[PDB]
Amino acid sequence: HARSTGSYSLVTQQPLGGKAQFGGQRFGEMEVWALEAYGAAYTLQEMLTVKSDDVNGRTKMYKNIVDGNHQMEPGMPESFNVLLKEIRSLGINIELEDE
Amino acid sequence: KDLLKFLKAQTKTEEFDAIKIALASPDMIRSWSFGEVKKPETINYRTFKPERDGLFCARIFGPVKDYECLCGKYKRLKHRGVICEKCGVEVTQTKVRRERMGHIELASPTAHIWFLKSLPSRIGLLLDMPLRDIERVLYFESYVVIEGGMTNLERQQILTEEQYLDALEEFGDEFDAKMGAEAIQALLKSMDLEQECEQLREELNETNSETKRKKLTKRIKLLEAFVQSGNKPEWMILTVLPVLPPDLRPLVPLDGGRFATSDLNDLYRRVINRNNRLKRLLDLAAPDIIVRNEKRMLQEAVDALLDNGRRGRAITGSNKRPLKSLADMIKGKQGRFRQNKRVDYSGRSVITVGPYLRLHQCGLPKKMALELFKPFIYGKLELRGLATTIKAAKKMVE
Amino acid sequence: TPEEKLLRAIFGEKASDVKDSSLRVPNGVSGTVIDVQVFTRDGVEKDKRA
Amino acid sequence: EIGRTTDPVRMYMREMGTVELLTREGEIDIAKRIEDGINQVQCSVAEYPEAITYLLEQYDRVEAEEARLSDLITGFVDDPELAREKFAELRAQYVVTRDTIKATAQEEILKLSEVFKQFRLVPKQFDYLVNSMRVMMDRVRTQERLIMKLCVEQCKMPKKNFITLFTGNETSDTWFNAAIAMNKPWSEKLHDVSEEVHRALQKLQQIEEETGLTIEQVKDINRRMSIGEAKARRAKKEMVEANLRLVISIAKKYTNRGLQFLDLIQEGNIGLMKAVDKFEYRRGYKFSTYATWWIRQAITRSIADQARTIRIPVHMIETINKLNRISRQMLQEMGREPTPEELAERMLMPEDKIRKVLKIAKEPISMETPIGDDEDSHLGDFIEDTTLELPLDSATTESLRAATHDVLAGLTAREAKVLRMRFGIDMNTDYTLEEVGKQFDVTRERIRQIEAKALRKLRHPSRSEVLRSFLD
Amino acid sequence: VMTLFSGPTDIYSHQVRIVLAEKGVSFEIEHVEKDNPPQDLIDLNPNQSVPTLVDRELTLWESRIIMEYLDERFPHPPLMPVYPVARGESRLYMHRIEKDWYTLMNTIINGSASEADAARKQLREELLAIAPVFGQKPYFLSDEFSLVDCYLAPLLWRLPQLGIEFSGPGAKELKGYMTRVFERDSFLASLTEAEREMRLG
Amino acid sequence: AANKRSVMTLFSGPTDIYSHQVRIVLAEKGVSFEIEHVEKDNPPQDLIDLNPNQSVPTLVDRELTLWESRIIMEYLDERFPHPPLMPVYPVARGESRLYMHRIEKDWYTLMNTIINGSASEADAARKQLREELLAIAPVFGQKPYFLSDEFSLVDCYLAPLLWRLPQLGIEFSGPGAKELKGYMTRVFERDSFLASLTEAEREMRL
Ligand SMILES: [Zn+2]
Repeated sequence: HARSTGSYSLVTQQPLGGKAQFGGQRFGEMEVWALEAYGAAYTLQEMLTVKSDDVNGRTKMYKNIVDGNHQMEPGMPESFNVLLKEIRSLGINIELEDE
Repeated sequence: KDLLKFLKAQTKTEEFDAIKIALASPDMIRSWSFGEVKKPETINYRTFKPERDGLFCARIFGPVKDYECLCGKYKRLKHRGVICEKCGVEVTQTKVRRERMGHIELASPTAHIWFLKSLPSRIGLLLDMPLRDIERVLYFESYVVIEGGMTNLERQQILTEEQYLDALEEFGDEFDAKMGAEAIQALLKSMDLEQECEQLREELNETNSETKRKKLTKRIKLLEAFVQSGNKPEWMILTVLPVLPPDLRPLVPLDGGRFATSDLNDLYRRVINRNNRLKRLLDLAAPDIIVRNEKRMLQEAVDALLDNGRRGRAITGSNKRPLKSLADMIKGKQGRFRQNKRVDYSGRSVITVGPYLRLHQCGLPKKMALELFKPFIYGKLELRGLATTIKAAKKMVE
Repeated sequence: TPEEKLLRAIFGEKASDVKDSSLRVPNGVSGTVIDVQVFTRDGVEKDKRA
Repeated sequence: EIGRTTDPVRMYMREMGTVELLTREGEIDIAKRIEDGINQVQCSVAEYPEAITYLLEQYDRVEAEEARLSDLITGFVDDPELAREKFAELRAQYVVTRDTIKATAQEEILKLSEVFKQFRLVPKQFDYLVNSMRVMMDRVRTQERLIMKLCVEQCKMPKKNFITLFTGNETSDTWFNAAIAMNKPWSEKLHDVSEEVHRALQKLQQIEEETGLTIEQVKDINRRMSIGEAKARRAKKEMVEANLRLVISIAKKYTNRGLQFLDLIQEGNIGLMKAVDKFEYRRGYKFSTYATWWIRQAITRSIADQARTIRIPVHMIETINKLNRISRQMLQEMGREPTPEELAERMLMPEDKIRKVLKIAKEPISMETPIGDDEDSHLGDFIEDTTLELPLDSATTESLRAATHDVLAGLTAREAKVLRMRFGIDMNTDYTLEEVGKQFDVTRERIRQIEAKALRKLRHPSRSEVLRSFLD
Repeated sequence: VMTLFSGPTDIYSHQVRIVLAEKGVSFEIEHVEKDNPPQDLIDLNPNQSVPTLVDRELTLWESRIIMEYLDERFPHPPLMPVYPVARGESRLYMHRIEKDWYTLMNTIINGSASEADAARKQLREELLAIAPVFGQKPYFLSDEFSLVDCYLAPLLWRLPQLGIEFSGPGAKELKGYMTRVFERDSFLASLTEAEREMRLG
Repeated sequence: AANKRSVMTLFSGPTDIYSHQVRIVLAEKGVSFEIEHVEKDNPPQDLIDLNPNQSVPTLVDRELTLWESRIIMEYLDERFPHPPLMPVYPVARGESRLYMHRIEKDWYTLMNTIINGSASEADAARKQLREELLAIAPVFGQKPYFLSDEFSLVDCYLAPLLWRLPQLGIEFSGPGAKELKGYMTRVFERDSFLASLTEAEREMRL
């Protein structure tokens, strides 16, 4: 298989295979410890912010790419904003500071 | 005037640090929500638009179609911020249906099953109460005293059903015995973390016992957290339970007629129904054998929502597997719910040998590389002029 | 949209009353169509191929 | 005895059956106790001369249509066919029963309603009479919580002294002189504050006129009535606790319909709590053969209300349950199976409603049902979402603004602004033709022309070679 | 969540209340002391000037913005013209009364008893200026009540406490106004216990 | 008479900013208007007869004059639509009617007080003015204008009161002027401003 852009899951906006275009590969937990071993930290940031999960941070990295401007504005993933709505729905009160 | 400098930054908390976490007071859980979900029903069954005030509302969690009211009276691009007077939908993007919250208003308090059954019972060791007695009060099986005064009763004597009844005939005032989950919200509410804070800063010194003065300093270290932190004690007894947004627990329609609900719409319907009845028995004025069985039955359904499984395991209906509550969604699959993630621009195939290559190059079949590098190829075919527009470069690569 | 709504008036592209959702062969495959079968709900007419 | 039991059904029975069953003659003993209970109430409103104040307007407007016979009467005890002979027999004593005090001051006002015992009321407006004098107590009672505080925390007096001379009466000028004359700092202090003690209790002086009787009788007009209700509250409870063992024997036939067991035997209680409400023993039939209807009435009205996720109405579950009661009776006879059309013959549906009643009852598949092989997967990992748009579908609309900002820029000045205002191009909402005529200061049917012939210019080729490229 | 830091007395706070209770907004008011709410509103209001609206994201301090926002966002019933010709009439007619009359009533209350007469009668002759015109429409230059009369209903209601009234003329075609607008539920269910003892209605 | 045509009538002021604030939006919509730089002591006749409140400016279009800094530049933005000057969402719209109220009541009094104030107030106001206008420095990095992509009316309330910067004796001072001073290179030379500027108000640019 091979996939450059396709469907996206429902609750968490990552990819999958259900639309004649299977999911991307599994960049599992074991394969992030092999990109922190090297110093590689720009490859790691795009591999879980633009290429997978951000919402309006990846419909720019597709319009930068088609113009020959390889450069990305990351934004915060959509699989962390669901982890704040799933904790506030308990008693707990998670937020973020300002600085 | 940093105010105008504030709002530029106030709506811009993308540069941050120090995720801060703490308890949530009922005056704040009432301040995330946009309305009070107050019925059990989800959609209309005939025209699948969602009902009003139900779980899947549109006056509460926003609209359904992007930039368009629900009835069908405000579609144009002229009105794009107004709220429809017929059905009070705010005409904005349907993305906002994904980050608003509701809230149910409980008709009687109920203990937070995390702070009541996590092994060191944070309700227990804040009161110095044996957990087997708190749990004998949250089922309405045994009275408990509050504000004894001048009689033969402490502040936390567990009067059984008779001993109180063999006690209230002698006094009517100076004495107050409650029962149930609305009692532990009275023990906490009047306890003070400073009188018994320093007063235990002396009681530990007198106590000479390697076991006593070892856990004695464990309690006083918990009292010493509920003060500087800024969390009152009585916020561990819920009074308004907030509801997740209606796109993180979808009701998407499958292909063919069936729907594929998440397992929370089977649990929220079970709290709003039982809570909705208990609002009624207090108006119909039933005896205290039923309503006293109601609260005991509600409180088993707010604690089957937080962490379902530390009880009778309220298995799903219409099926024979246990439902999946909120705290069974963050819990370990061996990897975190969030990131530690699938990934675009990938592939896979059967490796082979190719012993003519240099050390620093691998093969890559034409049929794959033409599919990962697609958005780059679109750059050339519109840069070298070989395609007028991008829609006419997608038909040259196909 | 507004921009494209000028693109229609310029050429007269008659808008679609019906959307196309036919069944096209999955990518990367090629083979003679050796057999076809048609099932119909009892109560709807059979077209000529049926 | 609390052997670490957890589930409530263990805890329900553990306290339910401590009570004892009731013999038949016991049940008649209780209803005969309630039946005196309300008579302590309704006969304790005849003591209220304003009892017909809400109804004197009804029969003074029933014919004139402000009160209907279905909200006040049901047929007297022991329309114009019935109303004009009983209410008409109160048009004589209506105002004539105060000729004494307009002494026998309380016989006639009693004799106005001393015969009221045979007047029949209806469940509609019985509440207001309890709702009327109820708030009169908070219009007289909690206000009285200021008199004490005015004397205890406001004048240093105790509170349990002046009440002997003033309370109950609630109107006289006792502490004007009674608690003033004690030669104390506070007794002399009463005149110092001797206005808000009597001006606060002025609106209650309306109350005694509000019912026309003094405050003493007003006290016994409602306080005696409170015992009548509470004479029955404890009365009804003894029956809801006695037959409470019955609902469990009725609510086990429905133990699997999507509802928990314990949400079932709690819906029957609200049923049974109504059966004993309207119970009537004079007809002889035992309590069980009447409480078995109102009980089972509820658990089949709740199941059609909170059993489904996508709720279907109550008038339709009768139709679904007929399609299975009848597609199951045609299954033995016919033997094979039932078609989609023989139901149309067997039942009497229009041959398509049976085809719309079949696309309803199916419940939702839970989004966590583990798909085949029980791998580390669920159903919720395979249902993609369609609200989003293809980033090529959003890279064209971003590209289209290139052309229509460039192609449309290769126009003239006055003939391109209106071309941009006649559509929503690069602006807010679009506009009407002569709606723009007030914009270019020349109102005429030229505005239908400048756009007209100009957009022909963009229609020609090589001004559309880049614009045409978007249409397939 | 839509709060309001209304004054219990001042005509400005009575202005906004007519707009809220007209449109049907589910609001909740937090009173001020006399015309001074707490010092706990300086954080969401550096001016500390009532009225002030707060609905989950917004802060607004003026009768202009607070009263027109509720019109441009809660559409019906509408309290303005439709075409741009007449808004400038209404949008400017309400600039007259908020400049001539309102600050005129300062000395009648905030000015000594000398100048109370200086404002009293010189304004009364204006009070019957548009008085004959009420034989044109029912309301103030409108056949259906609108934002322009929103500055009069809380203005007329403050007459007997202020002091100037109707006597002979000035009440013939004028008093029909207040007997027609003072009964609408909006101005009915907007009256407060403090603003009510300025008359017998 | 004055409104006898379908044309406007603007008894503008040659130095008073109400004219120069209006004329920007007045001419930014491409409309044929009439300029009459006139004085307070002696304006033209029509500016005093049909103008029963006698302010500056004063716009008159076939029905009546419209006198205000707000009622005017609102009447044009609601009747001559394109291009647009104010947003669509009523949430972020009336707040755009709030900065205009936090300028006419915040940075106007610092102009009149410097016109009729004592020797220290002229720098005291210039104290509360000059540093305060540096307290709003980082705004411009995010948005190319005053917290709004499009050129909107809230920007037009600044530039006429940023064109009189040194004309009443002001000059910047401190770190970060390159963010705001460079910003003035983005607004001070626009067609809406260039063709609209009154040459009388220009000579205090050298
Ligand atoms: Zn609607």
